[PDB]
Amino acid sequence: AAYYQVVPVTANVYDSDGEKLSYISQGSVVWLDKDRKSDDKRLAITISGLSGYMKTEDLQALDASKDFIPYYESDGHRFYHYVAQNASIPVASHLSDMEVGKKYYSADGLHFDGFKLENPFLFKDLTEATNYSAEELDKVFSLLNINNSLLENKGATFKEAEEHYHINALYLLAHSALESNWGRSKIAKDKNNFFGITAYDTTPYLSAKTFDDVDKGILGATKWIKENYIDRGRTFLGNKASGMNVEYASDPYWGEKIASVMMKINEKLGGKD
Ligand SMILES: CC(=O)N[C@@H]1[C@@H](O)[C@H](O[C@@H]2O[C@H](CO)[C@@H](O[C@@H]3O[C@H](CO)[C@@H](O[C@@H]4O[C@H](CO)[C@@H](O)[C@H](O)[C@H]4NC(C)=O)[C@H](O)[C@H]3NC(C)=O)[C@H](O)[C@H]2NC(C)=O)[C@@H](CO)O[C@H]1O
Ligand SMILES: [Ca+2]
Repeated sequence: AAYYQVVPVTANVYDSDGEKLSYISQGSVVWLDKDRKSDDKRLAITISGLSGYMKTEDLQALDASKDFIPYYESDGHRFYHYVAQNASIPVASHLSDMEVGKKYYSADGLHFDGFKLENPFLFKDLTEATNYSAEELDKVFSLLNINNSLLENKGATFKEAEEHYHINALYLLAHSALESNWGRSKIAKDKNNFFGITAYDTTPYLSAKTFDDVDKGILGATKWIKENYIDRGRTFLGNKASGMNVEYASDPYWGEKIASVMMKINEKLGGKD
């Protein structure tokens, strides 16, 4: 088979030494890499920029003519990644090399057979500040029809977090938008937790971390991302080969999803970044 799907809740990706490189989510589709040796026990695969090996035990072969395989498609304005059969995200502007409504396939979302994608927000250094002011960030809620968000009118807190921790506020808004449904998930509302941060406050089971109010949620999560990711050499969103996506999320397209929200916000606010 050319394509395999991840069966367990997560599965590891290994190098040729058997060292763990990363982990990917249930349902993720990986490509067989025909330039490297596979055997009965491990397949040479590629996913989201990462070339490595996976245990056959963790995979199911697909038939691309009846099973969903992720693909990319242009509507003539933007290029969309179908990350699931019923869900697409805009990743880039249309290029004249793209045929409208043709499905295109890629192991990294940058290299295609007839064109090359720039995904600049996917690789942007997150320690550089956004050119958007607090008042401009606050406008995004009306421009994208985001109702009932706990992050409404918190642009000033995102820009404070950026000033103090040296982390891009557009990234902070986009990450909280993707991770918490714009501060509307149950964990956002219960716990002012907009970035998916977990903690054992000694409390036996792993749970979402509690923050005392919306502002302390934004500032506290920024501190946690600075200390756990930025300060440890994860300084861009990236994919399964490099950046925050290697460790932050099993979803191979978490970084692409956040970059897509940054692209949409930047377009709505006049393209200053
Ligand atoms: C098509 C589209 O745009 N879909 C959107 C959804 O993606 C989105 O729902 C959110 O989806 C993300 C994944 O993209 C999901 O992220 C989970 O976040 C947790 C952290 O809270 C990660 O936990 C990691 O677990 C591993 C162990 O497996 C740990 O080692 C690691 O330390 C953990 N990370 C941290 C920081 O603690 C999960 O791996 C990760 N899950 C996946 C599958 O990647 C969010 O939880 C989703 N949020 C929801 C559902 O509210 C949705 C909502 O905005 O919008 C869709 O549009
Ligand atoms: Ca190694």
